[PDB]
Amino acid sequence: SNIIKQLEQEQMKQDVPSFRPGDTVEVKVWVVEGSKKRLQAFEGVVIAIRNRGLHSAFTVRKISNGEGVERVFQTHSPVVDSISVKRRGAVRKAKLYYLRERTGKAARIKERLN
Amino acid sequence: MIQEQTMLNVADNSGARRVMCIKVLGGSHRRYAGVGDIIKITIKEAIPRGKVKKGDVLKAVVVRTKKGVRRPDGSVIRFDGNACVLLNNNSEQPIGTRIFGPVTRELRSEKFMKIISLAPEV
Amino acid sequence: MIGLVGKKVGMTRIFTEDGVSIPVTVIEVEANRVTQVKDLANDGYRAIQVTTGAKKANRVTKPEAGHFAKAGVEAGRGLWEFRLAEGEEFTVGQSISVELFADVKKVDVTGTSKGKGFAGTVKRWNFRTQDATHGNSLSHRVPGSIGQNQTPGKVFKGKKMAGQMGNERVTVQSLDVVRVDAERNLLLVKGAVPGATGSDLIVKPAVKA
Amino acid sequence: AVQQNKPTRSKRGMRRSHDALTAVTSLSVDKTSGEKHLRHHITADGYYRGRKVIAK
Amino acid sequence: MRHRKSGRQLNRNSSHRQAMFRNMAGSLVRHEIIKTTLPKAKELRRVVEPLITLAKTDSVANRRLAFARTRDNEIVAKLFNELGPRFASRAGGYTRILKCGFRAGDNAPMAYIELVDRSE
RNA sequence: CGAUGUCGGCUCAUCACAUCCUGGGGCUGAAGUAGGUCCCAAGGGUAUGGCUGUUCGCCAUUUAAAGUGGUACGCGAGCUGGGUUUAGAACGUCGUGAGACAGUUCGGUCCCUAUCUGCCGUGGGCGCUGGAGAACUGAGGGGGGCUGCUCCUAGUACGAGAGGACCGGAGUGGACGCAUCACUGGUGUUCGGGUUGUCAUGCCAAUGGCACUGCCCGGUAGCUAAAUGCGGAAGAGAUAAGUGCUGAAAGCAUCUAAGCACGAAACUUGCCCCGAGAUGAGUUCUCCCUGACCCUUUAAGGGUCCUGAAGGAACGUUGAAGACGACGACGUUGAUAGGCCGGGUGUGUAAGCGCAGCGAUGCGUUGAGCUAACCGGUACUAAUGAACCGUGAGGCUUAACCU
RNA sequence: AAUUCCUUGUCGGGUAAGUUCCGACCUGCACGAAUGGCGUAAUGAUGGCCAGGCUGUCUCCACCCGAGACUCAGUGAAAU
RNA sequence: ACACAGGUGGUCAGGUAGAGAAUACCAAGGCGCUUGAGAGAACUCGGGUGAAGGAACUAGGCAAAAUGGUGCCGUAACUUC
RNA sequence: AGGACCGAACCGACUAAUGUCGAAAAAUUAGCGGAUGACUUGUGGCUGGGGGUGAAAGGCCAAUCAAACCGGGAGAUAGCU
Repeated sequence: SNIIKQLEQEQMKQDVPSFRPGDTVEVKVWVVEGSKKRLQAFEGVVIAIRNRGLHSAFTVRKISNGEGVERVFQTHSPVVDSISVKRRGAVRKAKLYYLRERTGKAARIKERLN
Repeated sequence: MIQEQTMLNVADNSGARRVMCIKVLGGSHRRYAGVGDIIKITIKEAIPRGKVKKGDVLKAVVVRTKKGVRRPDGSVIRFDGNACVLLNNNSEQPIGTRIFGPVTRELRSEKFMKIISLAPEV
Repeated sequence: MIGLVGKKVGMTRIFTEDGVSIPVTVIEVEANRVTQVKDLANDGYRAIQVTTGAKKANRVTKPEAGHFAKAGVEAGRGLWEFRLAEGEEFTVGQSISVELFADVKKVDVTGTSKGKGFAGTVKRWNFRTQDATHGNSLSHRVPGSIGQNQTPGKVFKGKKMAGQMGNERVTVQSLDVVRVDAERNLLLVKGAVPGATGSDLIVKPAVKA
Repeated sequence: AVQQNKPTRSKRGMRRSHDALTAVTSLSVDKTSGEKHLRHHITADGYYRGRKVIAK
Repeated sequence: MRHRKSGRQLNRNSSHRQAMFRNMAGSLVRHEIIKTTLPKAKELRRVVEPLITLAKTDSVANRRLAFARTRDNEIVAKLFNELGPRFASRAGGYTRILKCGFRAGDNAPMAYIELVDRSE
């Protein structure tokens, strides 16, 4: 809709680096602890990307000190601050859910390297 | 998304391995327990010489759910297993000492400063 | 006090500074204009009749046209009305805008719910399903007993059964207004109002507070 | 699941009240051939709004 | 409750459904005019018309699609050669629907469907 | 006894008050907290499992509370068939035996397309007094009414101390209900792709058919929840139990007989929905029609010719509207539906061709190719001009005002 | 106990909780030796019970694909 | 009793894959089952899928889901060996 | 070798669902048991009603069984409706 869309691009952020599923990403979060407005990091591979304009959002899986944690992220959310790609993976499927039932050597993805 | 009969995992060296949720606490006819909830659990699998033993019935708080949680932004944090922290069946005060895995920011309610003081993540 | 007559335009969300993703309904509210004003002199109650939008010459009837002509305001599809509260006043033709809400805190939305059509009890009244196993026969989702026996020997009026869900002039209350943009006639509320995008909605100030 | 008393003539008359089958009560004459046909229907011969479409 | 949905079930399981349209496809092209029940006709448009759009641009790739769909070597020949150029100008609306009456035995509302050109 | 299907469970409930919880009070062997007991009060709420055919009961764990009964020990033309309550068989026991036992044990067909009442929805006809179109008032009816916990007042009042408030204010919960897809997901046999077997398109290549969509992977629109908003109320009137003021009868005393004031989730409102078939059929605004003539038991009469208005209906395109009707939008003066163009979305580097490799295959061309329902536009196609229904100024009496 | 009315006997195990189950106890209402007693590998569309797996059985149901149900046309019953 | 989803002995019996007369796809050959057209409500029958949990269901894991093939490895109590 | 194992034809009929004025007066769909034997089947024979036959249920004996069907005693008798 003319209404909605004009209204949409109002909040849609611009400086979003392009990336594809399977690309290892570093994400910075505006986490706040009462007063301490910190900028915590979070690095896991991207396993799915949703492109719905202002509602676009991706998700990353990180195997940290224990077991897997799948955290989605509203792309244009102010809570996320920075997005740096670290390694561009070479997969050939939009959604990588199948990573869930595998771990370690059984998991490691390829490298795209162009 | 924990409820009765759910079979969780212990998030600390408390003395057990695997447990079972026999009762959600708080409110009549409560259906589900999530990250910040206290549940009555029995013990289904103890560690040979732990501080507890198979067949005990004590309160516990879950810390991770496969169902995940939701923040004021719309994001969610789905873990890969259902994990809980044991408590004394009389006065909460976590039993174990060291806690494995991360937990969540939505657990600080002042009566768990012991917990978040131990969490190695989030 | 008197509200306006917007239109459901879709649903969106507003990212606050902290990231609180307030889901909002975008209700376009054109400049409603007064056509007829009623008074205690004739009708015993004081109220104003408004309109919005526009019709087509080939679809605007003779009776309708004359009524508008009496007010000199172009035919806007529909003719709603609002009871006054005696603390105000109005004159014919006034192109009232969304300016009213730019000062309220909470408002109330009225509209026609989605037409689910003929719907069974499980969906209409959340009746609990019968066991779909253990020998159950042909009665997996039927209502189940609806009376007692010879003593009352009849079905009590008001009994919940299957029928038509929807098209009800439902009303939500206490909805928080998020932001108001007069620029393109935008009333942004927090919540989820009744109707299908493109269906008219009556908004007015929250009563309870 | 059966009637108790046998319904009378009066009743089935009332039941059959709405079974009236109204006729077309509307006939369209072609602007060119001057034939009777249903609105938005090619003529029996095969013309339509002046045109000779069916060719048969 | 099919709100906002689209398509037509036509009392036919899908495999059976896509079957006839493919068969009904060539027939509409092989003869350039056919008789059929109206509801079907309205639906047939949503298939054959887009097919013509395909043929407009001749290409080894397209030809294969025209064979992938409609599984007809002949219609492909009838396409890309005659129907392609003839409709070069028109933007859509490659078909016409005419109400013709009711089928004898079962009062099915027949209707004619024919290509817009239909003129030698 | 020419048939009233009988326990329990599931489902759906509805009423009573002899009230489990929540509300308001009196007394106390009531300090406070927590209770005992009695009075008023039926609005709302009023468990999850283990064991048993179980009602019951016991136990484990909760909860503000896990009420007591009536309703053919509610409810089989709604389900179940465990129990009981046939025919088989065995144990104990009784009997010489055939057999027998609220003694036991294993197994053992539960039919019915709804005429009427009722009830949930939704239409047609006519009435509403000339007709038509919209908008309402509003009698009356219905829905909803639950409550925890934490914090503040305040570790204050009380109290040896331990413990630990009333009143009042704020936040956050559980259960129930309503609305909605923005977010998270489900589905998504009309979208993309991988792949087994086999058949066919002359063969390669490339595709299609069938095998539960062949098996699978993801997936738009819708729909939907576990997802996301909001709701219960505050206030007012009249009271119950109860507390009172003044105050005689009865020089006193006394809440009462005069008079006056307080006082609960109950009652009437307040909030939401239906609703003028409310025949007591209401009100407002606007629109349309103001021609001749015979007959007669000359009567709110019958009849003929010429006109048929507003509007409606029918037909077609149709819809987040829909079982059918109905309801909303559109009908060339057009964006109503399909298609087309562009974009989005999804799937994941098509085909063809060149190169390396013995080959399977990889690489470049290429984030290409293909895209359902989605968004913005575009009359290319289809929504034909007319005809059909509907009239030609609207009774009598009386009164108040204009002639 | 396929047998025990009392009886859900008492004790132990299994379960957060076990009138069923498994092991003992003898107080055998009213077991008992070819109307056989007591064991028993294997077998069994056999009775009871527990555990792993798996799952819409269930919390609590949602969506979708088809065949009826619904409408139009032809034919056209029945119990009562 | 019917142009009725039932019952009726023997004989012949190709290709591909497959242990196979199973089964999947075909050949020869023979059929689309003698009411159809629309719509795409509740509800019923057959089906498919399903977040988290996983027998809490229930008289009872009834029903479904699930396991499923060839070859090598390995395999207890008990036993009439 | 086997009243041996697995599993089609064949034979049988444990469970669930549908059906119940049914497609059918006992079947269907999906799974279940046996499957070289006390097996199963075609054709023709023999046994007849207080009799037959029975791996025994009072089971079967032409949709009929604690005494078949058809005709006759016979208009049995009916303190009952």
